[PDB]
Parts: sequence; structure tokens; C-alpha cells
Amino acid sequence: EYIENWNLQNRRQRTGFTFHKPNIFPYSASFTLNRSQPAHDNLMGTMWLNAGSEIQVAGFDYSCAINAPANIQQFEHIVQLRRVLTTATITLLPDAERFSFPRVINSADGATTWYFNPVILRPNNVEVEFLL
Amino acid sequence: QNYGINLPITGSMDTAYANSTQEETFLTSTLCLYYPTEAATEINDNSWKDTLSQLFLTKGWPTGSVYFKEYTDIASFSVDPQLYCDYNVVLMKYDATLQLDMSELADLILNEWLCNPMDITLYYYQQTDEANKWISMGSSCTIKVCPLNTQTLGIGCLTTDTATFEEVATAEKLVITDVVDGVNHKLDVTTATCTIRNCKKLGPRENVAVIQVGGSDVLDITADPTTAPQTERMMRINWKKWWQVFYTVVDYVNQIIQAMSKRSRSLNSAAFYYRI
Amino acid sequence: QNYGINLPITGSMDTAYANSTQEETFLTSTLCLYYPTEAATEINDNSWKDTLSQLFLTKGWPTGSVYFKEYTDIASFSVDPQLYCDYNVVLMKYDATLQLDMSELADLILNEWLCNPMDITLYYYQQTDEANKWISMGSSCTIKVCPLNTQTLGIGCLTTDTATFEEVATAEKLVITDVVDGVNHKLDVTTATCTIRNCKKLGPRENVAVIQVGGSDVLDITADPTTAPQTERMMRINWKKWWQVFYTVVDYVNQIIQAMSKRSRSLNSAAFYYRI
Amino acid sequence: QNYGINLPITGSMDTAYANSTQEETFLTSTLCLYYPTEAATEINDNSWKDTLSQLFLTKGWPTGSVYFKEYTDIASFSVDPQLYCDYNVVLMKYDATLQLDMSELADLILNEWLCNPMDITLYYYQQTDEANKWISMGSSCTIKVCPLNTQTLGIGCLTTDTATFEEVATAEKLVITDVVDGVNHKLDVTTATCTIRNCKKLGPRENVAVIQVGGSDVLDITADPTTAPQTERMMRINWKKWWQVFYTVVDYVNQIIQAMSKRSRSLNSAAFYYRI
Amino acid sequence: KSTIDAAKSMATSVMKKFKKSGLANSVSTLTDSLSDAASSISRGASIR
Ligand SMILES: *[C@@H]1O[C@H](CO)[C@@H](O)[C@H](O)[C@H]1NC(C)=O
Ligand SMILES: *[C@@H]1O[C@H](CO)[C@@H](O)[C@H](O)[C@H]1NC(C)=O
Ligand SMILES: *[C@@H]1O[C@H](CO)[C@@H](O)[C@H](O)[C@H]1NC(C)=O
Ligand SMILES: [Ca+2]
Ligand SMILES: [Ca+2]
Ligand SMILES: [Ca+2]
Ligand SMILES: [Ca+2]
Ligand SMILES: [Ca+2]
Ligand SMILES: [Ca+2]
Ligand SMILES: [Ca+2]
Ligand SMILES: [Ca+2]
Ligand SMILES: [Ca+2]
Ligand SMILES: [Ca+2]
Ligand SMILES: [Ca+2]
Ligand SMILES: [Ca+2]
Ligand SMILES: [Zn+2]
Repeated sequence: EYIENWNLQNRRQRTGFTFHKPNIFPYSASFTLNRSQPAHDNLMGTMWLNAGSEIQVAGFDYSCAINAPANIQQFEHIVQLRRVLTTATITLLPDAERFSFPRVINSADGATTWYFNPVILRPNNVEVEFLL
Repeated sequence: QNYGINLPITGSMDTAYANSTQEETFLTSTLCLYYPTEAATEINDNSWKDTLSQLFLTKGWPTGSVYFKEYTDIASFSVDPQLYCDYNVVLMKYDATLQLDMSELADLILNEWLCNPMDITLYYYQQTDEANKWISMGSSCTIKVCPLNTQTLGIGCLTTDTATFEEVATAEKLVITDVVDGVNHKLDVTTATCTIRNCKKLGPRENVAVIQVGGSDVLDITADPTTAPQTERMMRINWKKWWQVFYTVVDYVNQIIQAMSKRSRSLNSAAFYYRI
Repeated sequence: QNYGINLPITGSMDTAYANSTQEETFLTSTLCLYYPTEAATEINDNSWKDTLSQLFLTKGWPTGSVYFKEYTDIASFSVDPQLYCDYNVVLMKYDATLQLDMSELADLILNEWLCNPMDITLYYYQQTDEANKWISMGSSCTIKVCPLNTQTLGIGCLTTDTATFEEVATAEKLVITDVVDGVNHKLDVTTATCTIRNCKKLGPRENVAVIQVGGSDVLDITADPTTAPQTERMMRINWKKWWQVFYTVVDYVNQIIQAMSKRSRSLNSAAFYYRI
Repeated sequence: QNYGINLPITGSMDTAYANSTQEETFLTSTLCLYYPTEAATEINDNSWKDTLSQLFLTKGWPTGSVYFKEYTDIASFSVDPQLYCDYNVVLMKYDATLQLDMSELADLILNEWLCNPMDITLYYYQQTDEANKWISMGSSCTIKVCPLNTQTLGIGCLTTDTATFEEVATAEKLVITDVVDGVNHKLDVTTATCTIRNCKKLGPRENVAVIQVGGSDVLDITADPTTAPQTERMMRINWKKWWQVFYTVVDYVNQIIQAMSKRSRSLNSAAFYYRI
Repeated sequence: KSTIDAAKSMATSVMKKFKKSGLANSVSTLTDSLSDAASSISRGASIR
């Protein structure tokens, strides 16, 4: 496969490598707090881990969207692949077990630590878009 | 620098913790201690302020930063309680007959309130949502309310005769009135000696902690009957001697401040949201 | 339609949430409010019932759906609490000297009891398991107990001589008696004035909530000393005026009803299991 | 259960019969025997209850499972009948004069009813369907009826003048009024000594059996003139001595219980389900 | 069959009950839902 791809690419021909669990996502465990405060008691945001071929994301609201317009809070996560993937089989599951247990998490600047105590609800209006 | 907009902040897990900032905040913060007069009376030592200051210095605080404010009792302290220190600690003596007054005081000082003025002689007032209350403070504040129907006529009362009004507060130094939402009420308030304001509970006030000295878990800082939360800033202490109480406060000042945080509404970063 | 037999119910973890049914339940259900006589005395109004009905109408409850029932006090109310509305809210004033009684009342009306008759002087009685208690109710319940050994001779008591019986209740309007399980007891009860029933605690009663007005968290509805569960149907509020209490009950009726559920034992689904 | 009540139960026509559960039923059940005072008077023994309990023990029931309740007469028993045990056998003496009262008592206790309050002084009441009746119970229930028309004016009666009402019950302890369906009526009832409820007959009450002592088949538990069903729970015996009656009840308790189905015992002992 | 003195309000008599019925309520609910959906940029997440 590799020499065939080498020769095809030398010929300016369309060739591809088939990967099982491609290692396309650089490791990154990070969070974004769309609503926060110094005491970190009423937070709203997203947590995610992108490792290899695996993405886990979890949008959290501490208030459970009590004051949100129509009691809905919208979370969005965009992962920009560094290369174009084709004919990709993808398993989608409705829960991120990585962000489903109590955690003590550093702050953005590392000044302090905040507490996360998830109670998992079913995600609503799940739309997964693959864009080129 | 961008003060009017709420921008999301992206933090990364695995970012190394910063060293302890407890020493730096102790050196660059002020602590206010609110105690009743009976505490000083029992202690009976004109120099106890200096002793407590030196003990706090042994605990870290510079010897110019701990302030001791004295109040006669819960009822008097509830009239315009002004807490200006970076960290406020209030020793509140428990009385079994003043449970509601203690709860009202804690609700007023343990939470942030955004208050607009009220002209009961001019407008009929209504509470919009659960976060809205009518907070009134004064020497003697008596509040009576007459709910009005859609036709502005009173319900169970006559707008012309205040004698038929339903009395909700009598000779109160502080009272947080919660009426049915979405209903206009005609208000009769003894404005001559008390001020009423229409307030919203923005959220917790993190720089004020209350130690209930010798009681039980009775504070209810939320008007919702189904919730009586015990936040980290409301502690309880058994006591016989006030010197022991103050020694416990001094010795566990680290934990007490840990339970508290810098006032979110304060400091520069809160500019152009409500205050500074 | 398949009454009297339990069947598993299968559901998917992605079935869409249905719209709020709170409006429909308020429209098609009844609410009973139980308050002491002193509440009406302090309110000092007679149209207050209609005022509260209108205020509830502002909260969605149709006129006439909300019922107001009155009781003299906890002791008199405990004789035979018969709660019939779809949703029952009981305002219970706190008194330390009546603590246990309050608990008993809660224990009686926050739980479902399957009660059989007891005929003392003709049968000895054991308590089979944890859930088995002896509920005595009447004008004046005086219960004395004589535990027996395997040979039917009393332990520390004489079967013939009632004066040696161990006295467990004196002139009680309501008492929940818990004795050692597996031991036969001879019972001496004032049958002419009280009635004693052998009851099994099936489980919680979800349509009855108790709001304790004033005091601290003292209710203990489980006989087990190691558990004191403050369930969501047991609420506590601080008070000084009854009008404020009723306004709090009306305004937060949504939360109060959320804490409650339809009586599982009742309604058509639970047919040919016990009732209906 | 309730989430599986409206689900099918599938069974094959070859499942092996289980062993006899009569022993297990007797062990885990309680039996209530309702007899008139004349029975006890004729027996004239102070230990006949203990004798019957021992005989039932010979028939398999545990010792403290059989209970005996005494009523003065049919009319007295009909005022708020209370059915306590899992199985309720009622020994009803036959009188050729109290035929309708016997039928009314049997209808009340051999069927499950769903009753609601009636405020006769405020609202005009009608019966919706053949299952809807008005059950009145009290010391003296005198019910008079005034049917109305589309214009609300009475027919054969004047709403203002009660003397023109069509009396349907006089000096009754229990009465089941059946008026023409779909017609509004205005009712005059002695509310001081009477309580009238709008009741719907849900179906049979299979844990209550009635043994008629003497007479012929006169019970009519159906308001419909065209049907007078004799159910398995409507036994009839001929008697000369009450001791023989009780011996027959004890000996054929197997058959009596086999004609009754358990799980029909409500949580409450009342003869009807009260709903507001 | 036109019992005169009742034809004087027959169409309006039926309409008065018609607009209070479930069909009228459903029509109103549909119109309100369409209006809110049109008025909503981000207030449409409520719409399954
Ligand atoms: C933090 O503490 C460590 C270990 O005590 C020390 O080496 C370091 O200089 C301190 N300051 C900073 C800014 O890391
Ligand atoms: C649907 O939910 C909304 C939002 O709570 C509510 O206003 C409405 O009454 C509910 N019912 C219907 C039929 O739209
Ligand atoms: C049922 O009866 C049979 C026949 O006597 C016996 O062998 C068996 O143990 C009994 N019990 C059960 C549970 O089948
Ligand atoms: Ca007060
Ligand atoms: Ca009034
Ligand atoms: Ca309110
Ligand atoms: Ca509360
Ligand atoms: Ca008691
Ligand atoms: Ca003894
Ligand atoms: Ca026991
Ligand atoms: Ca306990
Ligand atoms: Ca009769
Ligand atoms: Ca007549
Ligand atoms: Ca009829
Ligand atoms: Ca018939
Ligand atoms: Zn942070």
C-alpha cells in the first residue's frame, strides 16, 4: 500500500491510505466557560478531550437552564481536522463518560480550582455536521 | 479591558497549579469582624482588640488590616448593614424567638441584591419572578398589602381603607416581603420611619460569612419552602465564653476565608456589569 | 386494564420529553391546605379564604379546586388525619414540647400504612419486621406492654397483674408503638377511649407534604435511630406573620406540588393491589 | 405496576397448575367476621370468640388472624360500614321488613364505589349514567327531590317551597337514591344528621362476602329492575341456633374464602373511595 | 327546518360555540407557533 501510494503520488494520481482508528486529533483536554465567576459556582460551558481518533465533549450548565430562553442551553464544539478524511465510519454515542463524574479542575489561568458535579441528561437536538 | 461584554474563556486541563496565594491575599486584604456588644461586655478587657490583632498577625494578617465593628444586637444591625472589608465575618448570637429575623439578616447580607426605589404612594407594585422581593429597613417598618384584581379593585381589602389591608410586617427593623407574583398590590408602609425597596437576588455574596453562635440549623436564606440550603459561608458554633469563640475564629481564619471569595461584583473586572 | 399483576415496562433512553403537564394537573386536580385555628385567628379576616383562592387562580388553580381545612392543633388533628384532596399541604406549627407528637403525625401522614385490627385480651401480638408498628389513636391512648417469653410468662411483668405492665404511652391522641420483634406481648390499652391497629409501613405517601412553621429540623418519621430522612415532602419555614406564610405557600405552589406526586396506591392503575 | 397496567399478559394453555395456596393464603391473611348483637346474646358465653379462633386454627388460620366485629342491627351497621380484614364475612340476619335496607347494605359492601361530596345547598345535581347513584348515610337521612327542566324551573315542585318536593327517603340510616339520569335535581337533605355523596359503582368488591341468615333470596344489589344477580359472595343459610351458624361458617371457611378474591382490600377500611 | 325567531341568530349561535371548541384552539395554537417561529432567530430550539 505504501509503495503503491508513493508511485501514484509521483504520478500526480489520487491515492489514499486506509486507517483503522486514524490518529488525526492532536491530544487536547480543555474546557471553555461561556459563563463563569471568581467563585465558580454558576458555570456554563463545555469540556472536551480529542485524543487520536476519539472525541468526547460535554456541555454543562450549573443552573440546568433555569433562566435560559425556553429552558434550552446550546453547546457547540468544532474540531478542525488537519487533513481531509474520506469514507469514514464513525460511532456516535449520546454520552461522554470522561466528563460524567465529579472532578476538581484547575482554572483557566491556574489560579484556583473549581468543582464539577455532573448529573447526566440526554443531549437534545444533536446535530453532527461533517464539513469540507 | 473589554468591560461591557461577557467573553468565553478557554482553559486547558493539565495546566500546572499556581502556588498558594493565601499569604498574598492575607497581606493585601482587610478582614472585618462583626460581633455583638455582649461579646465585649463578657470579655471585659479594654485591650482585647490589640490581643486579637497580634494573634491574627501570628496567623498572617498584617497588624493594620483586621477591623472590629460592634453592633448592639441582630435587630439593630439589620438596619442598613454596611460591610466594606474585603472579607466580612459576622458573629450572630442565636435566639430561638428571632429565627425569622436572623434568616432575613443572613439573606440580606449573604446574597447580592439589586434594589430600585419604591413609591408606595404613587404606584401599585408587582413582583415579576421568584428572585424579586420587597426589602424594607428602618427604625419601625410596618407593611400592609392589598392585592388588586385585573380591574384594580382590591381582593379581600378596600384600597380606600388601609384598615382592611393585610398586615405582613409589624415594627420590623428589617423585613423581606414575598407576595404572589404577577399580582399588583397597593402598599401601606410607615415610610416616615422606614424605607422599602424593590430588589432582585442577583446571587451569592461571597465575601460575607455568618457564624451562628450557639443555636441550631435554622437559617433559611431562600423564600422557597422546598429549599433551606446551608452554604459554606454560614457556620455554626457552640459556645460558653466569647474568648473561646474569638480564639476559634482566629485559629480557623484560614478555613473561614477559604469558605469565602473576593466579591465578584467588586474589583475592576466587574466593571460595567453592575459595579466597578 | 391488567390490574392486580405487575408487568415490566420497557422504554428507550431517547424518547423526547413531553411538554409540561403542570397546567393540566392544576386544572384537573384539587389542593387541600391544612392550617391551625390560630392561623385564622392571627390573620383576623374572614374573606381570606376567597383571597387565597383568587391568588391561587393567578397560579392556575381553578376557582373551587383549592380547599382550606382547619384543625385546632397537632394533638387534635392527629386523632384521625383524613386527607382527601389530590394534593395535601399541612402547615404544622413547631413546638418543642410536642416534638415526638409532630414526628408521629408526620410519620402517620407522610407514609402509607396497611392496618389490621387488634383485639387485646384475646390475642398476643408480635411485630414481625421493621415495617410493623402499632398505631393507637383516640381521645386518650394509654398503652402498657408486657413482653412474654417462649412459655407465655411475662418478662418483668405478670400476665394477670396489669400494674406490672411496662407503660409505653400515657393519654396520647396518637402514638406509634415499636416493640422488640419476635417477642409476644400482652397489651393493656384504654379500648373504650382509644383504638390500636397493627400497621405495616408499605412506603411513602407522595400526595401529602408537611410545612413546619418555625423551629428546626426535628421530624423523624423512621423508627430506626440510625436514619432521620428529611425527604423532599418535609419543608421548613421561618415566620412571624401567618399572611406571609400563606403568601409563601401560594407563590411557591409550583415547587410544593413538584415535591409531591399523585397517590400511587390510589388512582385506577393501582387497582386490585390495595385500593381503586 | 401502573406503567405496566395497560400492557398485555400472555400465558400458554399448558402451564402446570401450582399447588394449593389455601394454606399460604390463610397463613398470611386476616379474617373479619361481622355478626349482630343478638348472636352474642343468644350464645351467652364470654369465651365464644376464643373458641371460634381455636376452631379456625384447627382449620389452618393462625391464632391472631380471625377478628370478630359486632353491630347492633342492619340499620346501625349501614352507617359508614368499615371492612377491616383481608376477608370480610358479614352474617346478616334476615327480616322481611328490612328487605330494601338489606339490599342497600349488600350493594354498598359487595361493590366498590367512588364517591364525591355534594353541596346540595349550592348546586343542582344530576346522575350521569346507570352507574351513578347518590349514597346517603347518617343518623337520620331524609332525602327529598325536586326535578327541574331546561329552564331550571321545577316540575311538580317549587324550588323555593320544599314542602312540594318529592320525598324519596325518610328516617334512613343508609339509602341509595337513583333518579332519572340527565335531569338536574334540587335536593333537600337533613345535612345535620345526614351526609349525601355522588357515587359511581366501579365494580365488584370480591373480598366482602355476605351470608344471609334466614329468609329467601331477596338481596338486589343492582338498581336495574331487569337484573337481580346472585353472586358467589351472596350466601344464604337457614338457622335455629347461632352456634350452628358459626360452626357452619368455620367448617366451610375454605369454600367461603374460595368464593372471595384477595387484593381487593383498600388501604382504608371505608366502604367507598372518597375523592374531592 | 327554520323555527323562526331562532334563524335570527342561527349562524352566530353556532359560531359562538365554534370558536370556543378544540378545533379553534388548535388553529390558534398553530398560528401562534408559526408566528413565534417566524419571530425567532435563536428562540427556535424549543421546536422539536
Ligand atoms: C512556587 O513554589 C515553588 C516551590 O515552593 C518555588 O520553587 C517557586 O519559585 C514558587 N514560585 C513560582 C512562581 O513558581
Ligand atoms: C407547552 O409548553 C409551553 C411552555 O411551558 C406552555 O406554555 C404550554 O402551555 C404547553 N402546552 C401547549 C399545549 O402548548
Ligand atoms: C407441590 O406439591 C408436590 C406434590 O406433593 C410436592 O412434591 C412439591 O414439593 C410441592 N411444592 C412445590 C413448590 O412444587
Ligand atoms: Ca424581621
Ligand atoms: Ca382584609
Ligand atoms: Ca413573589
Ligand atoms: Ca426556604
Ligand atoms: Ca403522641
Ligand atoms: Ca414491670
Ligand atoms: Ca418492632
Ligand atoms: Ca429515626
Ligand atoms: Ca335504607
Ligand atoms: Ca310535589
Ligand atoms: Ca339514575
Ligand atoms: Ca335489580
Ligand atoms: Zn475558571
